Amino acid sequence: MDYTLTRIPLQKQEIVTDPLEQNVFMGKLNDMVNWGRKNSIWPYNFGLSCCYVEMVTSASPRQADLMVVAGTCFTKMAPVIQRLYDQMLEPKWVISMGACANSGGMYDIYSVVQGVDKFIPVDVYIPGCPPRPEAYMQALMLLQESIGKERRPLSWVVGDQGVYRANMQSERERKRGERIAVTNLRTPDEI
Amino acid sequence: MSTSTEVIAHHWAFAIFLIVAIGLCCLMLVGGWFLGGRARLRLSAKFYLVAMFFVIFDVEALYLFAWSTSIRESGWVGFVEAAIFIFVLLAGLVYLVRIGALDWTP
Amino acid sequence: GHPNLRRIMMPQTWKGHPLRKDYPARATEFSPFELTKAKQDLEMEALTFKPEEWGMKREDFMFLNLGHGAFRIVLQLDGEEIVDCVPDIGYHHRGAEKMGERQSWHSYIPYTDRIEYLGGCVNEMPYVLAVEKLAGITVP
Amino acid sequence: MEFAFYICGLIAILATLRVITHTNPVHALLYLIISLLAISGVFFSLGAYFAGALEIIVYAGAIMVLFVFVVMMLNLGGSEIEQERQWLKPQVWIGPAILSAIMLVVIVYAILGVNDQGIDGTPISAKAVGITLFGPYVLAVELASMLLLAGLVVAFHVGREERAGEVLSNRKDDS
Amino acid sequence: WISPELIEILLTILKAVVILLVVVTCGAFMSFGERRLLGLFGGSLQLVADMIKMFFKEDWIPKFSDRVIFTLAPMIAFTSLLLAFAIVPVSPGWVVADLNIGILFFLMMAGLAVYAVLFAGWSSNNKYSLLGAMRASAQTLSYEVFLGLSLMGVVAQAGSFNMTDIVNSQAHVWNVIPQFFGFITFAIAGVAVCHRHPFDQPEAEQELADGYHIEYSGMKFGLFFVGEYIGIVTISALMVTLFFGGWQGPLLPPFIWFALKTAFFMMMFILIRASLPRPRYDQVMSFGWKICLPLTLINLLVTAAVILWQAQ
Ligand code: SF4
Repeated sequence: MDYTLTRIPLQKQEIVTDPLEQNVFMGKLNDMVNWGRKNSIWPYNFGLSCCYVEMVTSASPRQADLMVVAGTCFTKMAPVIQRLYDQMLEPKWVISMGACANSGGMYDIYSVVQGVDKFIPVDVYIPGCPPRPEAYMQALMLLQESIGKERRPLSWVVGDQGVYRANMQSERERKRGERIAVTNLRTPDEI
Repeated sequence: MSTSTEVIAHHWAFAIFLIVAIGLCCLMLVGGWFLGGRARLRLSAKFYLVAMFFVIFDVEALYLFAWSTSIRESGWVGFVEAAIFIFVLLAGLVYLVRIGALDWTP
Repeated sequence: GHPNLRRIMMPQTWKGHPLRKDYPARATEFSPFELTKAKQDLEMEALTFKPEEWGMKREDFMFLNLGHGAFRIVLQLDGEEIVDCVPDIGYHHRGAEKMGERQSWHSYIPYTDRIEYLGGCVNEMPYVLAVEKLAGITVP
Repeated sequence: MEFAFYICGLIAILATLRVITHTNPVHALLYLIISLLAISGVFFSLGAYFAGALEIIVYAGAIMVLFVFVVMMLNLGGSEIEQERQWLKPQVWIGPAILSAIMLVVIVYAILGVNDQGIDGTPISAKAVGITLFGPYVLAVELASMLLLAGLVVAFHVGREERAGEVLSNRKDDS
Repeated sequence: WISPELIEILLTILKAVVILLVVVTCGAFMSFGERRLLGLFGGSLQLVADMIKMFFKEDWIPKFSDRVIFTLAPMIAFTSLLLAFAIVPVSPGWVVADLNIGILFFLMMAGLAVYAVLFAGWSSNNKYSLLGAMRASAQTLSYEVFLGLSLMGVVAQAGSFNMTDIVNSQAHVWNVIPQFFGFITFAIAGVAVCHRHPFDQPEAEQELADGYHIEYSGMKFGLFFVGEYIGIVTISALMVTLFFGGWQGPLLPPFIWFALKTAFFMMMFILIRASLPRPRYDQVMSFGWKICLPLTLINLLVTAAVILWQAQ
């Protein structure tokens, strides 16, 4: 599969192939780096209104290399979100909980930013008013797969200084067979 | 000494242990820095009080450090002088308790 | 005759009045330039702090912003002991009333759930009862 | 083990020289800590094991701790003196250094000419220091205990706040 | 250029590197076990994965701070309690420091350990972290003031500082049963100096104070973590070799016995972590002065009296 390269929201992205198909020691060492980043993921759960309390039932910044934006994107708190995003250190990943972080999410009104997609890049989205903790966990597995298939610069001195994000197959196309092949459901008149 | 061919081995092991622990920490910090890729007021006086308690009782402790090695070479007169040393030490300690310097009370 | 009469739900750099009928109840285009102005303002909030707009008394007194929900509360310090405080609110403003002027009588029920998330159904009770009072409905 | 003594003495001289002519006091205290470490290495090189042990246990473990406590406590950064840089000027630095160099020259003239058997091995264990310290020096340890008690009493009497809280402003004369 | 003396000294060097690597590995294994047997109230490769992540992260140096002491505080927190382990014997012929001052060196390392917290508080340009480092340093001073006396109990019972002399004076009875007060005071002092769980986050009782562990990222915070864990495992090793039988056992090999007793102390530390809740700051100070220091002074007096009573 093919990747997008980001190199030094308004920047340009181009869709190229991975540089590992062009050395054999670099291939396994990059695999070990991606494995280490995938297995040990430290989250920074941002404290917002009513998705943050939902994932409570499921640390300080700059040691957590991952931000989970939970609640509604208020215009007063959006600079706080971006500032806390630039606090964290590369590599960093973003998981959006709820419709309010993906989009405006039932609030298309003056005081709500239409998602954090307007100002920070998001790696994984989760749809819907408050998602279950199992949905957050499955998003963690999906992002672990995305991190495990990546090509980041191993050092800032020697090597290609560009980040390669993989074009994953979308979950609606992958799970299309098991979703369309659903015949019957339980009636809502029982428990 | 540098001639007993076993304690000199222990000295070499001790020095190499120190320098290779320092080198391991330095190389760990070097690996952290190199690899990864880039992108008025005043505290109190109670802290001073407890640190002064630490240093004063630490010197009054180093006296017992020296005493504890020669505790059997010295006789009962050494026990008597160490007993009155510990007695005046505990008198100062209970003075600090009863006055109130030793409590925090937030 | 009102002390420190200022905006409490919206920031001070807000032009219009939201609950007025001529104010459009839609999210406008998100310009990053305005967000960078607000980020720079947040960077110099403690540097250019003027305790006269907040309704504060102007050497012990130290002014700090102390960041259930999350909200800032400014604090005036005599050492550790605290003498004045104006809790800065409006950081969680969703415009429930202005959307109440937008949604119908039936589509506003989730918005009545989302004002207090721990209550929920308790919070959609009063809207439903007032709507039934408007419609003249006596429920069984 | 004389090479270790020479290296420790040289880096102790250099460390205290950087202590004297530094701007902010935290790095000065760090250089004094490594100077005390070098002095302890000198102590170990001369068979005074208990002396170097007490040097890093107490002198580099309690005194510098107290200095760092005060520095980080009243939030001094060397300010309002470090903008002057008065000790990096000839009219302040030339005079007293010349006077102290004259003192050094006459005292090392006094050092030379003395007979020298030389430093030998046979390190002085802490057991012998314990025997002597609680032998002919009973009054030494009792009156040093009273000395430490007196120092504790004085610095408690002087360096107590009598106010409340773990944060206090630098109010003039404490109201 | 092969000579038997060169072979012996190179074998001693190899033994020193082996014991260093095994104590670092066992500290990391303590970290992995503290992750494992806390959740119940192979998986070991997550440790290597976490190390790989912390190696392959962008470092931070704060633009208002100074580099040298900010990067030197994790050096202190790691290596001070690392070289505190050099004095501990694991076998009749597997020690790396047979010096005369056998436990005073640990006292030097424990005295130098507070400079890591102090330098972290000063270098981290944050007044809340500075206040938290002040509180933590005050705690570890007030609880390390009696560490020396709790160890002088064992030294007075044995008669010398050297660890071989301790483990040879424990040849008939282990030191835990004549000096249990010294044992509990040394355990509490070792927990508090190491900044373990009951004496952890002293900034929790205040909101103008934050932890000194903040403003570090990546390998510096990782160094703080592994330095705390080598400190707790060398405190376990010191406790067993000073109160239990150092490498002493009926049938199993001496190094196997020492490792088993050290891990036994590690599981005891996990248990006391799981059991005792966090006290607040005021009883921590009140206990660590009022109950801890007179008790170890009285313990020293009583052990002096009993070793001078049976003086033959
Ligand atoms: S998606 Fe629902 S639960 Fe989550 S922040 Fe929005 S309104 Fe709250």
